[PDB]
Amino acid sequence: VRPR
Amino acid sequence: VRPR
Amino acid sequence: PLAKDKVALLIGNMNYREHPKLKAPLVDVYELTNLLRQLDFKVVSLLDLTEYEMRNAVDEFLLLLDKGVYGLLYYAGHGYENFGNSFMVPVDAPNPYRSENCLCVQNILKLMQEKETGLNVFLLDMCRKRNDYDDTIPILDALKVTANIVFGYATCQGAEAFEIQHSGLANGIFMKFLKDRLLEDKKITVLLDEVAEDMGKCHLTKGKQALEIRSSLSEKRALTDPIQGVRNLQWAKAHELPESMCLKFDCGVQIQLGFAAEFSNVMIIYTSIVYKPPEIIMCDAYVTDFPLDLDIDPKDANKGTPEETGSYLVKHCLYTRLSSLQKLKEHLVFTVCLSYQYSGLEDTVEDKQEVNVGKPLIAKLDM
Amino acid sequence: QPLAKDKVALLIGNMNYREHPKLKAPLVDVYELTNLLRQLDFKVVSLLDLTEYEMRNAVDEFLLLLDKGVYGLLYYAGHGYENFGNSFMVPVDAPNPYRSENCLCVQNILKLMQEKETGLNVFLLDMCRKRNDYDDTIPILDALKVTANIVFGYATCQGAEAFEIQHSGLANGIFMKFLKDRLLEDKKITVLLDEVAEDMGKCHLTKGKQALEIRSSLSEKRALTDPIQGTEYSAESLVRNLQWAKAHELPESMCLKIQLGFAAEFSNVMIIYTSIVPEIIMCDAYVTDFPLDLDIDPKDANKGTPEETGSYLHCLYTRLSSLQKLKEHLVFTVCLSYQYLEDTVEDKQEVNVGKPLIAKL
Ligand SMILES: CO[C@@H](C)c1c(NC(=O)Nc2cnc(-n3nccn3)c(C(F)(F)F)c2)cnc2sc(C)nc12
Ligand SMILES: CO[C@@H](C)c1c(NC(=O)Nc2cnc(-n3nccn3)c(C(F)(F)F)c2)cnc2sc(C)nc12
Repeated sequence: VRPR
Repeated sequence: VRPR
Repeated sequence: PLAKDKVALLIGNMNYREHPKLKAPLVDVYELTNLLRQLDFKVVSLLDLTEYEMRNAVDEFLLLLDKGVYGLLYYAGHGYENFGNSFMVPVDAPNPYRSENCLCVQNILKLMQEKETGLNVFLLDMCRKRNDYDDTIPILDALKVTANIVFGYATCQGAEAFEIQHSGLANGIFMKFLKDRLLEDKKITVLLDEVAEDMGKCHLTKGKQALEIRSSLSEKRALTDPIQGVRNLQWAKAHELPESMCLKFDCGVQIQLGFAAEFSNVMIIYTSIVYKPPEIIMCDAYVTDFPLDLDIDPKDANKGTPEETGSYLVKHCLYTRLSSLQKLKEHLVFTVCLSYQYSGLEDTVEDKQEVNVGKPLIAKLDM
Repeated sequence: QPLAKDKVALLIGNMNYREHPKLKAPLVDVYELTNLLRQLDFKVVSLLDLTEYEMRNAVDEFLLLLDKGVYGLLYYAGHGYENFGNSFMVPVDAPNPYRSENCLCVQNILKLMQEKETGLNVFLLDMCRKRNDYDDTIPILDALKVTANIVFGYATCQGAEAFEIQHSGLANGIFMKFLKDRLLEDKKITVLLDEVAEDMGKCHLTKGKQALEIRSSLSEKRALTDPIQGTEYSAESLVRNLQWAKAHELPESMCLKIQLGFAAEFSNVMIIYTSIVPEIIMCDAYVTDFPLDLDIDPKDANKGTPEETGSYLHCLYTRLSSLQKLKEHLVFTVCLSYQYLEDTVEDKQEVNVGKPLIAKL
């Protein structure tokens, strides 16, 4: 899960 | 029309 | 899906002191109350609340909300939108006014989420134009990701919401459409989507009023969803009406006093002469001296039909509409007058009597 | 039944941020959506890694393609923020810290879209909606006109983060992961986006951290599937779409005295490939002398397969990205190192391919  |  | 409970708070403001007055929120709140009751919702419906009264009702509504509860808030009346925040203007707002005089919809949403609700709905039937006087910038916390908030706006941001120019018992634009859709067994988001399409065929408000829907709702929830398996006790206390009584008079006149619940803070009283002695050739069933805190104009009291008082009620009785029950400090005491005349006597005779009905409907929440 | 004058869309996928964390999924999201909108008879232009000047220029040219009745969709994949109900898109050249002045305001774009009498205004913002502390400014945008045709599909809620998947090479971001399964349906765009929100609420990885948010004011039953009103061969359907047609011009397959191929990945991302078309023992085909504007590295050039250059989907492949930065004609050398004999000779032929794809604009 990588935040933008 | 009456606005509110 | 199912709901733990289905509760709704409805506010309609019209009696503005330093701002233009409205007529339609009466009909709008009245109609939406009946439709929500058909949908198993427990409704509290209030008219013309001042800032203190709006804050107390909002706060107690949030306390009733809980894990899985379907919470619905409806507001018809004056409002504004500044920097994405919606504000509900109460009848006692000054001109000019700021965010401290109003109620923040965004702030209420935060509290609704804290009670871990299943569905949250805000049908705000108000204008969303800028209030330039309010120069404050609001620093508020970021809402939690709950995926269960549905926002039914009557108009878009920077636009007004309309009702028909002071012409009788007609609804506002939003309600004229929403009422013929509300009972549908479709997702609350899809039901509001249909309401936008119907509204977009009205000619009166084309290019001036379009329905705005803002949703996060993932689950297929609807106002028709059933209830599975303290809240009911507190809600029943605010919906008690005084029982029918009989006023037997000295000259032998028997009067009947009936009571009806129009709104949670509006009660109708209706006087009927059930016994008239044969020597009383003329007699009138008056109802005088009401608490000053209620504010009852005698020009509006004792009408032949409920309609000429502002009522929506269903023989030979006089109607009196007692609004602002929430403004009661003491118990509801009033005089039932008798102006009678005899078959023979020349002058008319006066006969008073005092009636105590206590704290009816919302007046039981003594604040 | 309801009809579109034309259906145009713009897609911007920023990943290579100069002073901010780097994303990798906006490449596939923009590639996958471009294909789906093209299936829906949409005229599209996808652009990866754009700076403030480039993003503003691509937005300014998207407004020229719009006119009364046109369907205008804008997709954005990358860093963003929401300050006082206004959404901003962060370009790759934006500094740290940054303000409104450095980012494009989504709301202003919609205002300019309204002036062109659009029939449908869609904005799918696949970005984080978290607040910016440095951004103190608060402009009062003069209230949008009531057109009743605006649909906003934000990948996440206000003050929340929009996520991408790390696990795979062609891994999609949460929004596009669901949107791809529902985009081709013949429902009203609000109904289509509602189905996406339900699928999203069925992923355990997104629970409590990412919910879809839909703001809408659409009164008519309009859909992306909606047919185009006129023929694409009129002295209106050609004049209006003249500029879009020019930004799709791939160079002609060059013949070498070796074969040069030209493929389009994105409107600003090209991919070239050299091909081996008895007395020669061995020969090598290489590509060099690329303009210093495109900023390519030899380690990433002349790779064996397309996946070795960072692209989607026997030759020597070169990913010619950031074609928007190209200042006047793409000229490059095709080196040829051959062996007859112990001698080995090197030949250099300068190949000019012109201004391809977005560079034509
Ligand atoms: C638990 O209370 C129940 C009855 C209830 C409420 N409480 C409610 O209206 N409380 C309230 C309290 N005080 C005052 N007050 N009177 C003078 C000054 N302040 C008022 C006022 F608005 F004005 F009438 C309201 C609200 N919403 C709901 S939906 C539901 C199923 N039940 C309710
Ligand atoms: C009218 O052009 C057509 C092609 C178009 C556009 N124009 C467009 O992206 N133009 C653009 C122009 N210049 C630059 N530029 N490069 C260096 C400096 N400025 C760029 C840039 F963003 F950066 F790639 C883009 C936009 N949206 C649409 S939806 C459609 C059917 N057609 C279009």
